[PDB]
Amino acid sequence: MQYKLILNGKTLKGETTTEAVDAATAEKVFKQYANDNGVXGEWTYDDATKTFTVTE
Repeated sequence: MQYKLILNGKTLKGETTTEAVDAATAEKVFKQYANDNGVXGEWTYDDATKTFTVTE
């Protein structure tokens, strides 16, 4: 359903959400968006809060 992405990058701080019924799909969306926004970073999965966190 609603997945969260937390972007904690040295030049990019922010958060966004996506409608995905699969964690891999949500990861794909977040990974694409992050990568296109110049973020590689350390990826952690906070599954309890349905959140992918990028620490750059």
